[PDB]
Amino acid sequence: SKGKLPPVVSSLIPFVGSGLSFAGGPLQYTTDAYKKYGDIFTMKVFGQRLTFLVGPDAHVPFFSQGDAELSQDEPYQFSVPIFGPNVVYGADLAHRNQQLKFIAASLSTKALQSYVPLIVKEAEDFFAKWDKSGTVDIRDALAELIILTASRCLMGKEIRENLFTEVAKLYQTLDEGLLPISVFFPYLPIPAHKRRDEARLAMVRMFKKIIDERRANPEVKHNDCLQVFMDARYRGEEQALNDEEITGLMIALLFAGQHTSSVTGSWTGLLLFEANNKKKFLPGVLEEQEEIRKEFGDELTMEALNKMDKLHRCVKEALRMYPPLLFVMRKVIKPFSYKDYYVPEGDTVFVSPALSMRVEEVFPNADQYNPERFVEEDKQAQKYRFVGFGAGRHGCMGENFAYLQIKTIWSVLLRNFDIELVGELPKPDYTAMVVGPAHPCLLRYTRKH
Amino acid sequence: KGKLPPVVSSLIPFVGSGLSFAGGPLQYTTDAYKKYGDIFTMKVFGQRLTFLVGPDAHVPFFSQGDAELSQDEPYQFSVPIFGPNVVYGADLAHRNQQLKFIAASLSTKALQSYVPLIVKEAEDFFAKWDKSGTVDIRDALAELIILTASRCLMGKEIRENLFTEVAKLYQTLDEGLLPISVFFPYLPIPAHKRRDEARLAMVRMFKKIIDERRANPEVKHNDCLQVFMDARYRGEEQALNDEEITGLMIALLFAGQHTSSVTGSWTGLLLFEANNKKKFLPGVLEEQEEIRKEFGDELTMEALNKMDKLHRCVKEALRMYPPLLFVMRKVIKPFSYKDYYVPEGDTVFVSPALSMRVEEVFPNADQYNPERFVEEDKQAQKYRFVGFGAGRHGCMGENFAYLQIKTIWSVLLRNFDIELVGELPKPDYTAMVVGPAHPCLLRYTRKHH
Ligand code: HEM
Ligand code: HEM
Ligand SMILES: [Cl-]
Ligand SMILES: [K+]
Ligand SMILES: [K+]
Repeated sequence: SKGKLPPVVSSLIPFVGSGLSFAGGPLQYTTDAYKKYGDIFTMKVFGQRLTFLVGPDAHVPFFSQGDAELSQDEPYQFSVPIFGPNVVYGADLAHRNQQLKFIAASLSTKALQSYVPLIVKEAEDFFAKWDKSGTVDIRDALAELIILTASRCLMGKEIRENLFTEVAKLYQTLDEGLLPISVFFPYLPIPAHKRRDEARLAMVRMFKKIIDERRANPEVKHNDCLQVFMDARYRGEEQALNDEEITGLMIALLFAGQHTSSVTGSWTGLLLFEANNKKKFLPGVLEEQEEIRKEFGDELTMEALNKMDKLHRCVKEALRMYPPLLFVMRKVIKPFSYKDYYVPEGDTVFVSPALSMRVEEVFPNADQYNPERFVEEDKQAQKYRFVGFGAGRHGCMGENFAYLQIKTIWSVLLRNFDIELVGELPKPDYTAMVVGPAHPCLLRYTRKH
Repeated sequence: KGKLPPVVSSLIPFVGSGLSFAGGPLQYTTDAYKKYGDIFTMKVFGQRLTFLVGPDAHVPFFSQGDAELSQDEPYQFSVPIFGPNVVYGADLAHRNQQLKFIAASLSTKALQSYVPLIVKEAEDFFAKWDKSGTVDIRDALAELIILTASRCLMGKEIRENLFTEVAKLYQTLDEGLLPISVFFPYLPIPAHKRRDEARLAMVRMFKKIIDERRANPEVKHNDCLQVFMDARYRGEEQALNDEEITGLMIALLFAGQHTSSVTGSWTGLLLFEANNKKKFLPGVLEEQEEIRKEFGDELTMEALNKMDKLHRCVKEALRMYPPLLFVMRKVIKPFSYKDYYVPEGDTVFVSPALSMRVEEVFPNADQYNPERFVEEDKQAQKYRFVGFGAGRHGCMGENFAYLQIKTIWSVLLRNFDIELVGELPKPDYTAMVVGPAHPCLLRYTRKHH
């Protein structure tokens, strides 16, 4: 008599946990919860339980288990239309695990040995272009260098040299496709998603061409991830990876490595040149650069980079204080116990590298910049204290690439310019999934004789 | 089979205001409209979101009142922006009175006094421009609209002495409105917090001005602040306190700034697109010639009120690109619409965007045709055009917005030849108010003979 209900279009209940990456940086809030309730606690949002694990002990059930006990599928569902069909989190475990091993081959110690001269030259040529003096937003600059370097190392000479502007524009459109809504409704047909999908298709076409040329000229042999991906084969399967899968592995490596590396490289300098940090730590860093030039010569090689321990510790301490990924997460498949507690099937568990690395019993004076704290850590064997790169079975495969990229950046900058922080240390910017220093992150450079 | 860790918080927020940050799901909603008709429901986390499309279905939305349809839940995000006991943070008794105060500040009478101030600001602003150049019209109109509002809303003292400081505080409040802020307005993240501190500082700024004006009560001030200082609640001798007065000003900045500047930007971006220019510019310029013939050169209220063809150019930008994609209400009392029933607890939506592309209302709705409004304005059926809403909570600033925007374009059209650089921009859906995506470039040349 009153009437019937209108038609219901759909009834959606998305996974809420991925939303924490777009919550505006609730570190103080979650830290207050940790100080009051201890190292394991739960928030419920829309009835979904989100269970946080803070510090090295609580880290264990998160990093020590594997794919049978903890799932990455829901947390990374956002990435499926970004990387493409049947790539990584859009692949079944059988195929995904193989793809992760192809990626591991491309980022192996051996692969890095061949990339380092390319990374070094891309850096030297980049900073050559700079005037006798000036100012720079390093977050913007390093983002430019790091996409340049990755086009060379990952995508190969043909793209880097001919099609760089084209490929950086495509990557940029993909990236602009990842919005807060995107982690709930990855297939929502909004304009930024439509533009993401077009860009992915355009990247597959660009790589089809290169792959096809290299197939038709198989004598040649090439120094890059693309080559590794063209030579990969799944167990029991005659065929190479198709064009969509190879391109998808490349987009995955850019999403994993571009903003993470550029922001950490940005914080490393922003923190080192802040006036009081600079007085205490810049002397050791410059001195080390002098001793290394003495022992290994002036050219920058893998061997010299591997001994820049003080520089290494400046990067690492930037990462400890300002980790680019505030949360990592998993859906609980098999319940577990931690101290007197049970964590049920269906919870989403979290580790915050930001929270866990401000724990005062782990890292004394957690809020002070002290790169030399790592001298003592190097003696420690307790697992999961430093977790900026994650850990265990899905720990960062790019960690050594990132350290080489960042140390190469700051070795070339330190050798060629004298540097000062304009203004106060930036604050973090919580606008995107990857957290970086707020614009402006201005530095002053003058060339040094 | 065990003990659950501490649950520190369980929350089920209102999901409806999330639509404003969903990246512009116009085609999604349009497709639903086409499949299911003029009333349909989407459920998200079990919350029913019911959409009403076109003039018949708009009737329940715009004709009902506060006992039937509530603004409270939808606008709860605004309470810590505007401050305690202001607008959507006040009870109805006081809220209705505050809207009556706002209405007094925006009446024909008050606008007569504002028009010479608006005109002076625009004329001076564009008088600073070079002989020729390019400009981002969105950035430029945003700057002029905030200057102008500082003078008309806030008074000569603030405009002439404290412009920079108030604009910064306003910018900080704007930066505190994030997607997460519409679900959790009191979440203690750094942007909320900076927001809270900026609001307090604006109250301190206004306390000084209000105290000085009260100490010199014989000085006449023409601005919204004087209207709010003279306001009284029925049965209370005491004036509005300083937080309330500041709150009303902040609400008027949030209501009026981005809406007016994006609509001002689209007005020219559309009019000067090559094809639209060929067709509609000659009549617009012809009109400006006749107005100068009849009224001379002064931009008076009366002359602006005769600019019908320009008025229609604004109205048509607004029709095609409305700055608020959705308006919404929580259903307090169930209602019938034709054969349907809408239950208590639904959130009802009207999209100005979707409704003004309804082809039986607006033929060739995708085409720019300002002169459609010669026939449309003769239509008697209610709620065909809803860019400024309608009914009880319909836009109070409409006439101010049209005065501001027509003043802008009267100054620009008389002094410059203008062209669109490149393609018409696409809408940018990254903020609650939608505008043309940057770059929004116009090339200008000063007129000569
Ligand atoms: C400072 C820079 C970087 C940081 C802070 C960082 C951080 C992380 C973190 C926290 C994870 C853990 C994800 C999880 O458990 O769910 C991870 C995984 C990964 N990272 Fe990075 N990363 C960085 C640079 C890079 C670079 C440069 C690359 C590639 C070129 C890369 C490739 C990967 C890959 C492939 C994984 C997945 C590992 C697996 O599932 O087996 N990362 N990274
Ligand atoms: C082109 C410019 C503008 C557009 C398109 C616009 C549109 C709208 C819309 C759609 C609403 C309805 C909100 C709802 O349904 O709940 C609204 C409300 C309002 N607008 Fe505007 N507006 C504009 C400019 C302004 C300006 C310049 C001011 C003030 C200076 C203003 C003040 C208001 C106020 C106070 C309300 C709330 C009215 C009430 O609750 O009674 N608007 N506007
Ligand atoms: Cl969807
Ligand atoms: K365990
Ligand atoms: K200019």
